[PDB]
Amino acid sequence: PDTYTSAGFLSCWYQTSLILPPETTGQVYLLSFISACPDFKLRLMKDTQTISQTVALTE
Amino acid sequence: GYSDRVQQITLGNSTITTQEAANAVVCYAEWPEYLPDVDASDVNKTSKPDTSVCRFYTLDSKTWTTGSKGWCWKLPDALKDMGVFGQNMFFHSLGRSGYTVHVQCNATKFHSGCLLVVVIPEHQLASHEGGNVSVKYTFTHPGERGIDLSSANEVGGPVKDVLYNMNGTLLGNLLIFPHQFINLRTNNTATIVIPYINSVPIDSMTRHNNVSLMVIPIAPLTVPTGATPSLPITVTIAPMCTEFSGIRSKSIVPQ
Amino acid sequence: GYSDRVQQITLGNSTITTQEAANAVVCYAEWPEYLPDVDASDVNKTSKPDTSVCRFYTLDSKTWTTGSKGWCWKLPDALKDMGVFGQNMFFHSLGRSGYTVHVQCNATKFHSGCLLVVVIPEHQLASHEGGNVSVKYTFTHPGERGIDLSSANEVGGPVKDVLYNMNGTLLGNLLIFPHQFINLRTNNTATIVIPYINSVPIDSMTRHNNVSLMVIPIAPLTVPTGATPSLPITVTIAPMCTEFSGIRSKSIVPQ
Amino acid sequence: TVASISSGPKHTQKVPILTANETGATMPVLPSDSIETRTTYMHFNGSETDVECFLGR
Amino acid sequence: TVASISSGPKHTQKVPILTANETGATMPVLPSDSIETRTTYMHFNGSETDVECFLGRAACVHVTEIQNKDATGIDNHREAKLFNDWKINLSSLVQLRKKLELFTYVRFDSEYTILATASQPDSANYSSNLVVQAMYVPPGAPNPKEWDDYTWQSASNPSVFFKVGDTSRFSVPYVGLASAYNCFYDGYSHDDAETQYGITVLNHMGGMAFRIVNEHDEHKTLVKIRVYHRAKHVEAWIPRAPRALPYTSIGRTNYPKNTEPVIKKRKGDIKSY
Amino acid sequence: TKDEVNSYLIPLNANRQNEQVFGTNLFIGDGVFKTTLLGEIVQYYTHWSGSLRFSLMYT
Amino acid sequence: INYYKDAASTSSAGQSLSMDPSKFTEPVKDLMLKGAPALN
Amino acid sequence: INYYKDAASTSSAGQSLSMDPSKFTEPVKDLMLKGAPALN
Ligand SMILES: Cc1cc(CCCCCCCOc2ccc(C3=N[C@@H](C)CO3)cc2)on1
Repeated sequence: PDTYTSAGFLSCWYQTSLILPPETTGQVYLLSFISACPDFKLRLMKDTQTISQTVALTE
Repeated sequence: GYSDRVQQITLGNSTITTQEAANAVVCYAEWPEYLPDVDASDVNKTSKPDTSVCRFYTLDSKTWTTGSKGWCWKLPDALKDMGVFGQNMFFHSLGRSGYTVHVQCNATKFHSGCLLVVVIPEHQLASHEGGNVSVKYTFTHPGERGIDLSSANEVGGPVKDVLYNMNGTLLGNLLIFPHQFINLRTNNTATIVIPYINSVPIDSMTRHNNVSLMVIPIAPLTVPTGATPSLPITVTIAPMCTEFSGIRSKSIVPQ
Repeated sequence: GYSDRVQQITLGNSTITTQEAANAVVCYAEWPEYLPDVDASDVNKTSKPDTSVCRFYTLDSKTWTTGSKGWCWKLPDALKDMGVFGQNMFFHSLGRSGYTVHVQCNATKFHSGCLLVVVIPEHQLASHEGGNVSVKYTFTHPGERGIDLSSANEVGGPVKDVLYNMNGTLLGNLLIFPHQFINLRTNNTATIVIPYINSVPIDSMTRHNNVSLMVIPIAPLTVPTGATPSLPITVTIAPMCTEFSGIRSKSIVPQ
Repeated sequence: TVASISSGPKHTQKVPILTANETGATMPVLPSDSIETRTTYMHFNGSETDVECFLGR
Repeated sequence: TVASISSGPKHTQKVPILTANETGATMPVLPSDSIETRTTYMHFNGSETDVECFLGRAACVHVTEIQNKDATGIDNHREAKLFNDWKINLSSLVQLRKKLELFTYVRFDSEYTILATASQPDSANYSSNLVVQAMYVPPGAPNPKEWDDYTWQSASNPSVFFKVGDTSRFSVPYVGLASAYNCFYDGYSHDDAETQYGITVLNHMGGMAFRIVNEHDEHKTLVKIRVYHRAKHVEAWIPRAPRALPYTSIGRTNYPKNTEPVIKKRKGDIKSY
Repeated sequence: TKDEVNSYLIPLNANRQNEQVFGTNLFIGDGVFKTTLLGEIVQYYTHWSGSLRFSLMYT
Repeated sequence: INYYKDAASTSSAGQSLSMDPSKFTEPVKDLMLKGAPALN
Repeated sequence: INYYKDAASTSSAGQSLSMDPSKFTEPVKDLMLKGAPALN
């Protein structure tokens, strides 16, 4: 997360509204995915904050 | 596997997809185009903001209920406040535009109801007072709110009687104007492309509206048993081929 | 009978005539041009309002008096409120522009005085506090008013010391930047054409100003005997080849 | 190499943005399928994401 | 190449020495426009004034220090200089800074040389031989907490190990996010009312971490790191006025208050020699 | 409050009009994005550029 | 001979031998000839 | 120039410059065309 370098926001709203058929009830869910377009570039490799350790593992 | 039924309209930085369309109407079989020189009069070069004005603005939603009489929006008024379209509008002396109108209303296979979506070129409204009472400015410039035909007569406002189209003609004959129906059982959207229609090559965008879009329930909404008795209707509209000319100080309009 | 001396610049719907010019400077010998694809990064089609934004805006006038220290305007800030240029500015995510700057000051053959008119690409100001005090936003975004180098230090504002260009360099060396003098005895206007200069192809128009225009009296104004001791200086500026991209909701900026 | 081609308004019966993810595919949708784009080039090869590079230090 | 051509008496209507400086030009006047000259050749190319040459020699950009000592009971390694760290930057020391800020945007590859020497200010039997390990910790990657964290594994982050007394040398491509590095930036990172002004926000380069790999001996050893930077493949745009007042901060243009007159006052008149 | 299959589900309510379904900023290296494969790889690099593809499947 | 694969690793660049002060010394819009009057 | 006899002793390999995501992004049995309906 850099400010200068920030990319925007993504939001989603009802355009009209969800309508369930009779005999049906409750919440429905959306699943959401993310992937990169063929457009994409990544550069300057470094270490991930996503993994660390405190002592060497053993068998 | 193309159906008349599924469609995508991409205009500017905005896209609409419908999976339950009923073709689309192009008024008088003509598609919006810019103003040719042979038809030009004002000597000013015009400004064509392109993608910053020719995108889709979704007006605030309406609620169709069993008592609804119908709603009416005027163009370019309805868009007088949308993004840069609106700014351009108040800032140039003259402007010209065509539009893509997409009216949306989805339900389920147990609902019934049918809306008429029609575009009327030069819809001069009538005063409910009769005689030669005029319809004040503000009343014919409702903005994005549009006019609600089931609202009460107001003073200086137009008549809101539906069997008479707000002008002394019968609802039944509105079908002579470019229009499309939304029949819950068939359809879920209506799309009409409006070419610029006027008796002058370019005009003022504030003193004269050149089309009213009208959505009118005709077969009443009927929801399945113990369903909520109402559906929202949404109108999204995109200026297309817009041109502005005679830039200056920025109009100040009543109210 | 063409002289270096008389000139006409017509841009959009506005024209300037000077009968006492001293040639014109084109920064770094390059004339403003649009953004080529080979240099492009953002995939968005850009908007080129053309004649509605590329016309001449005359900022409010200044008054040169014997005590004046000099004035400083930032671009695109100075124009943040001019007509549709400004609207476009607040409404798109990114924009890019070059300008024609025309500074005007006429007197008579008995007056003396000489102003330096200079354009500084990336003029990062200094805090008068020293150390690593920053210069708050509002202070570097004076708008059409510009900064008055003879006004008092304020808190969070920049230093206004002229022998140091507001940054730790000497007034005498400002001549390495595109500039032109207005010497009452010679000249009555200064005109500089500014091409877009940045390290990125397009940028934000609100978080970063890319040039400061500076008008600085160097040989003090000297009026004829019993003349009023002051002259007005007027600055008129026109965006040229402007492009906006990434349209949306409309930025909200401090103060 | 182009990173984006130029593309303008669309009003079709051919909708590349509606798909069925249940199929297991990730359909190759691009900016130009849903907004109007301008040409831009990649200027990049993806050199430093090669697995030889990733595991090679 | 001729440096001067031969030129003789003149009595013309064509006066190259009268100009109008108000125009902003510096008219290319030569000795031969106003005196009688003889031919002479240049004998010179201007080789050593090329910007590649001007910015191309190593300059000291940073001096830091770390020590090798028993970390037993140290609650804050960083604080004990058990491993210092440096917020990479190129304006902390001023000789090179004034040189770079003669330009607005600059683009170049860097060649770093790192010299490390040891000091043993208090009684030691000997000089130990320590290996330094300098890591590149770009922004977004775990930054070391103790002098022997998992971080130092540096499995994806370039690191060099060299001996104290020796020198390490490697070269990093131009890592800027834009097309050039901004030597100046009259902007903010966003339209915030209180965000910092300057380039501090733009020159986000991350930091570089040094440590000794050796465990501790009985005495303590001070290791002082000097980083040198040489620009190679230089490209510079838009010349600016040279820096006149002293510097106060990395990344702001600010000068000190009650500074002294920078122009030398004459000892005598305007008329004095 | 603890990782659950449920944080993959965006709920939808019948009959709401005009309202907002979800919101997020686009810091692909943090927040919602961070554990996704995209987020997870982006974190091995310092810089990214390119288009993202965000899709929603209705259930 | 480059011993290394990447371009950053090569030695210093070689003299521009470009040299054109006119963008700085004569950025005027209408060309000025030395010897002709400055202002006509 | 390799100075050594065995292949393991040579430096890093050189960029695949292979790149074909379709085994991962579109392993469907019947080909899907973008723009045509997903399910017919
Ligand atoms: C081991 C090991 C250690 C390293 C360090 C990698 C180098 C990263 C630094 C990148 C260059 O940093 C800068 C910072 C600032 C500027 C600059 N600031 C302005 C005044 C001008 O230039 C230029 C380069 O790599 N491997």
